[PDB]
Amino acid sequence: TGLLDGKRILVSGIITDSSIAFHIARVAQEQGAQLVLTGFDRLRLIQRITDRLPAKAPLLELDVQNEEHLASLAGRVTEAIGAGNKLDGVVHSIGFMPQTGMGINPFFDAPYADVSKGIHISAYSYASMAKALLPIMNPGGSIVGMDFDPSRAMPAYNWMTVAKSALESVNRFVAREAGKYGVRSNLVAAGPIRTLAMSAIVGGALGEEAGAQIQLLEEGWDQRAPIGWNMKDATPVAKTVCALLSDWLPATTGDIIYADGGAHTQLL
Amino acid sequence: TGLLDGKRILVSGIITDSSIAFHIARVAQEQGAQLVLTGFDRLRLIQRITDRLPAKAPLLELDVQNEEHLASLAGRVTEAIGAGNKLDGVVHSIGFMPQTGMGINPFFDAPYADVSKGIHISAYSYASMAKALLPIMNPGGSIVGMDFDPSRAMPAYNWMTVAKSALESVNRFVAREAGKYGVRSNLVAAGPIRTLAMSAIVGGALGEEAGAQIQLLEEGWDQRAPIGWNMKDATPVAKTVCALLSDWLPATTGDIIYADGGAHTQLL
Amino acid sequence: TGLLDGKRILVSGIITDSSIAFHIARVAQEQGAQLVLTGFDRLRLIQRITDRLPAKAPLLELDVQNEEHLASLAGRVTEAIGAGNKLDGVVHSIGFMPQTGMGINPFFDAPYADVSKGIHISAYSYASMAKALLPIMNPGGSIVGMDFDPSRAMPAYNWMTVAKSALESVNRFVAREAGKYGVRSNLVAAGPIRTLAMSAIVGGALGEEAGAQIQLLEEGWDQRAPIGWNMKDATPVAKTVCALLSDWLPATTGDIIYADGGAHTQLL
Amino acid sequence: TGLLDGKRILVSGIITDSSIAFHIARVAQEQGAQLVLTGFDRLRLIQRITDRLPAKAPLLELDVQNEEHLASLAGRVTEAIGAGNKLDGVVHSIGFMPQTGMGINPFFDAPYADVSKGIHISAYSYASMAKALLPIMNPGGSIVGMDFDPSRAMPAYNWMTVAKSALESVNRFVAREAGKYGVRSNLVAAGPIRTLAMSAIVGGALGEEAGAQIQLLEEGWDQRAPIGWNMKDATPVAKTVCALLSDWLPATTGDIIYADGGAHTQLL
Ligand SMILES: NC(=O)c1ccc[n+]([C@@H]2O[C@H](COP(=O)([O-])OP(=O)(O)OC[C@H]3O[C@@H](n4cnc5c(N)ncnc54)[C@H](O)[C@@H]3O)[C@@H](O)[C@H]2O)c1
Ligand SMILES: NC(=O)c1ccc[n+]([C@@H]2O[C@H](COP(=O)([O-])OP(=O)(O)OC[C@H]3O[C@@H](n4cnc5c(N)ncnc54)[C@H](O)[C@@H]3O)[C@@H](O)[C@H]2O)c1
Ligand SMILES: NC(=O)c1ccc[n+]([C@@H]2O[C@H](COP(=O)([O-])OP(=O)(O)OC[C@H]3O[C@@H](n4cnc5c(N)ncnc54)[C@H](O)[C@@H]3O)[C@@H](O)[C@H]2O)c1
Ligand SMILES: NC(=O)c1ccc[n+]([C@@H]2O[C@H](COP(=O)([O-])OP(=O)(O)OC[C@H]3O[C@@H](n4cnc5c(N)ncnc54)[C@H](O)[C@@H]3O)[C@@H](O)[C@H]2O)c1
Ligand SMILES: Cc1ccn([C@@H](C)c2nnc(Nc3ccn(Cc4c(F)cccc4Cl)n3)s2)n1
Ligand SMILES: Cc1ccn([C@@H](C)c2nnc(Nc3ccn(Cc4c(F)cccc4Cl)n3)s2)n1
Ligand SMILES: Cc1ccn([C@@H](C)c2nnc(Nc3ccn(Cc4c(F)cccc4Cl)n3)s2)n1
Ligand SMILES: Cc1ccn([C@@H](C)c2nnc(Nc3ccn(Cc4c(F)cccc4Cl)n3)s2)n1
Repeated sequence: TGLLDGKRILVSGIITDSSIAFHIARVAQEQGAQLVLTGFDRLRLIQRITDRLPAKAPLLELDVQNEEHLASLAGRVTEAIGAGNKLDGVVHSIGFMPQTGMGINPFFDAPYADVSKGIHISAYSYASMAKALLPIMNPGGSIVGMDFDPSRAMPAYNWMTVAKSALESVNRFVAREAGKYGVRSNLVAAGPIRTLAMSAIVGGALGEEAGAQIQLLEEGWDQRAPIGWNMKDATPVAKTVCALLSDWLPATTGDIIYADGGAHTQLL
Repeated sequence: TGLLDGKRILVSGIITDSSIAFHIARVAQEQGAQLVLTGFDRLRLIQRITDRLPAKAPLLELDVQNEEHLASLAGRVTEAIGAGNKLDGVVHSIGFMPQTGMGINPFFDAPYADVSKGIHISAYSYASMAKALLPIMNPGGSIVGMDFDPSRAMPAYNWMTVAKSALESVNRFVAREAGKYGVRSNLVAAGPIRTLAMSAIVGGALGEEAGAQIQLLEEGWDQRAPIGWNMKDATPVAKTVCALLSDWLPATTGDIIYADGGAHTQLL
Repeated sequence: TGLLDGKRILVSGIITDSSIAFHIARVAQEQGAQLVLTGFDRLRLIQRITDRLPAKAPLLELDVQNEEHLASLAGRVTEAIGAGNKLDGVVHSIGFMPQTGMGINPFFDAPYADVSKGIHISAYSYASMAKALLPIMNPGGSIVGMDFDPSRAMPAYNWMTVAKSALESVNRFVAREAGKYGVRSNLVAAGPIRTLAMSAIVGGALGEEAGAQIQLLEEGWDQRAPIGWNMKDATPVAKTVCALLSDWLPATTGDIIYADGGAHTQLL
Repeated sequence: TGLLDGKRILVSGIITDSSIAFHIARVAQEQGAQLVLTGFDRLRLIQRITDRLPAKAPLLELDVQNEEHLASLAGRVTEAIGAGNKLDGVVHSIGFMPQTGMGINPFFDAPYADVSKGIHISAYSYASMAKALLPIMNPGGSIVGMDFDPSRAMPAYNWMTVAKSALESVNRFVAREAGKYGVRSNLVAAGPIRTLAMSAIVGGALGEEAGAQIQLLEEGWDQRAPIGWNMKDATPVAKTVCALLSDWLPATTGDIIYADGGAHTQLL
């Protein structure tokens, strides 16, 4: 068996072994999937990381902001998996926001050029990935994106939060197009995970106050979550992502699935 | 393997072979679960129905409004699966609303004695079942209830919609308690299903106007659903319930999963 | 002038001079309305209290759970305001929940008889009041109920939280009926107010610990609220209720207006 | 008295006498406000229109995408109202989206430069206007933006819908900053209004299919609205906007008020 047995799935956004995408790709492999990986800048460095995965997988360059990479991508992808074969799953684990639009810089001081870049990479990218890949997706297929609940404003995240609100709106439209191909589109809203950017600020990068704000945020999460929340374990969210890649949520699309320990359902 | 291989799961609310509980129980067994069933009032009939299931399973009587059935329940359940064994999953598929509070009788004309019965059975029962069964559930366990999205008012459902609002709220509180035992609690919001009662009313059992109302509702669902909606196929919801009973949504609780074809995400 | 100049408005749920309803009635009178008050059980005491209001007003008995009181109510109101006169506004500020379903008693230990009583008074009452009063309301009118945001579970409120979810759902159905008369129906979701029950529990009543859970809830409100929150000042909510009774939210119905200082929009 | 008596309020986004901003400004003046208007391109043309307003009001140029205009804005505003005077209200009624991101062009075919332009004007501008204006606003003041409900995907609106999700997110962050000055920030989510562009598309300017999409949308709104919805009457949304500019929603911020006839609360 295996939840994802003989499914060909693309996974983007692995940069380190702490990346959420990394564990997705691992659990997918643990579970009988056959992957195709995308990388962004330091591929040789990335390639170095993905070797640590339980199975080998093709690594492709994908700068989401490059139109040519996008146009060429399905071709480049089909070559890697064999003609007369298509993808069954796609995972979008891509995000970025300049420190001017996130962290300690005041909310009003973020220049739209920085914000437009963050939105380009964090929201629009979900459609442009979906536009590129849907022609080579099999009916019954699934696209999963990574969300962080933006329904209420929170202190540090600022413009990333605004970007996530847009991504949520975008997923809904993508589900409309994806429907034509019999493909589902959903976001997983994860609670906070100790990935390097998160790890950097809890470590004290950018000051002690910002790290205590974040720890206050992390503390509140595990508190509110009736089954707790472990910033250090990215596996429960990866299992959730795989569930949406599987055939076990066949009637769910344009939706958001909350992998946060139930934090978002409790006030305190 | 089976998604629920060697999982011990209780399933309530089977009254006919069209009942959602029936397809839940069926898909569960297909996927390696070992079930215990509860039924209300017409036991002889229910047992007769459960024989059509892929495996034999114990049938226990449970009128949720009967306190004795509730107190005895954990005892009676343990007897059925062997001492030193506990439940891994529990499914609440129970709903009821008097015609005075649902269908064609005007909203203002439902007597609270009737409404109180509908809420007792459709919302409160969810807590009283979890109170009875949590002491005999294993950590890692899951409780799933059945929801019908009450976030907006709809024409016929009336007080059942109100009952569902209450159930959603109850699910959130149950999750707090279930968390102590390492148990998740969630609802599946299904789109409309052609169960006997639905087939009855679309057929004209409640008048010409009410049967046209349902078809109008169903057509709209399937239109809005980017992946369509088939009132006659209860399987995608039973798979969804099974996904939550599995170990693949480990970080989700107090929450609602929409198995509605994505209807709720589209305006039109 | 006056925002509510020469509008005839009924106001319920006055029991002390700390009652939100009391400030509603006060600000209403300040704003040129002519009121009719309903009171429950301690009529003589209420009358003693309503004398402290800036204007005289008829006081009518209304135990929402008494069918006789409801049927007689429309008659009794017109009698009090003169035949050929109709109500322009109605205010529902009524709630009740037994301590078995609220406070320190565990969630699972509330007997449905107690919960059913709480729902009867806090949710259903909203409907049975609209049913009584709509026939004698003028087009352009407003029915306002009092809400406490139940979208997430919180520690002490328990079954009152569940009751508020139900009331919300009820408001949506009531708007459908009220629409036929050209009448709006809405809830104000207020933040916590140091009303007598709140005053009792912050006082070491029910333990130091339950009061500390509550103070954490109260503190957090003022923290999260971008304009802060003053538990001792009920005036901002009475103003909000008056805004909905006015002709200045004419296209808003079946909705919830949050007078919480914006707390519900911020995570922390 | 007038709801907005002797309040100094800035109003942007007037381009025609059908513009929502126009009725806002009209009802604001009717209600005792002293306005300051902003215009964007066709200033000479706008002045001709604003002459049709019940009172004269200074017209200032403001291209939201021009930083210089933003920086100069507070100065230019203070000149118009007298030094030592500040604003009590600000209205953001600004939106724009290229036909590539809205209407008949497929969702996947919108170029990010066009999308980025739309979000710039429709979402970011709400922040950049507030940054410019908060220093010269009196405590107790109010900022209102115009929303169109993006919580569910709809056929034509596409990237404008995405922009509004972002704008909602932004409103929440702006209220945190606005709070320091004792100022509220809120959006009014309006149902569809027959402004020239809407009338245009209904006429067939974007094809037969798109004009039928809109009427189908408008028809559904008035059905669902328990109090109906008149696409041709913008006064109820302008009345709503004025209510938020008043001192009658003092405990509401970072929030959204729905002036939609209650459509969003009904399923059908
Ligand atoms: N980190 C968290 O606490 C957490 C929580 C909620 C949601 N998320 C979301 O999950 C995703 C992954 O999170 P993470 O913490 O693992 O982040 P990460 O830092 O590990 O990965 C972010 C990824 O974005 C990719 N990326 C940036 N620009 C790109 C571009 N131009 N083209 C292609 N790829 C590009 C990088 O390759 C990187 O792998 C993000 O989108 C994030 O918004 C993360
Ligand atoms: N079909 C739909 O449109 C739909 C959609 C969403 C959710 N649901 C929900 O699914 C669940 C079952 O729906 P269904 O379509 O299978 O209906 P069904 O009639 O087949 O099952 C309803 C069950 O409730 C049980 N019940 C009634 N009173 C009881 C009592 N006092 N004690 C124990 N059980 C009692 C009945 O025995 C019956 O098995 C309900 O919770 C319903 O609210 C149905
Ligand atoms: N006080 C708060 O912190 C708060 C916050 C949010 C919402 N609310 C809601 O506002 C309303 C009033 O709040 P409050 O704090 O002023 O409470 P309160 O105790 O001062 O008033 C509640 C009222 O309900 C009335 N009541 C109880 N049972 C009744 C029945 N059988 N028939 C008629 N009236 C009955 C009482 O006479 C009393 O006037 C309640 O519905 C409550 O749920 C209160
Ligand atoms: N009309 C509707 O059906 C509808 C519904 C809900 C909300 N809204 C919102 O109401 C607001 C105005 O709507 P409308 O229907 O009056 O539109 P409109 O075309 O009449 O006004 C839009 C205004 O935005 C201004 N504008 C555009 N780009 C600008 C820029 N770069 N800098 C400065 N100003 C700029 C224009 O000058 C124009 O006056 C928009 O924000 C829209 O999102 C419209
Ligand atoms: C949400 C979500 C959670 C983690 N991420 C990844 C994919 C990112 N994308 N852009 C990023 N840039 C920035 C800018 C500033 N910081 C560090 C930072 C912060 F200031 C505030 C909160 C959290 C974090 Cl970590 N990071 S970090 N995204
Ligand atoms: C939700 C959900 C959807 C179907 N159900 C099952 C469990 C029910 N339980 N009580 C019910 N009472 C009533 C009262 C009247 N009717 C028939 C009826 C109706 F008038 C309107 C819509 C559907 C149905 Cl069938 N049914 S229907 N629950
Ligand atoms: C919401 C809302 C906010 C205040 N109320 C009024 C109308 C009420 N009606 N019945 C009530 N019962 C009970 C039962 C126990 N307590 C006191 C109590 C508590 F233990 C925990 C939290 C708050 C409060 Cl006060 N109160 S409190 N309702
Ligand atoms: C929401 C909301 C409602 C009307 N608007 C104004 C302020 C706008 N700003 N940019 C706009 N671009 C576009 C792009 C295409 N169309 C015409 C058009 C359409 F294809 C679909 C629906 C309505 C309209 Cl009119 N208009 S329309 N915004």
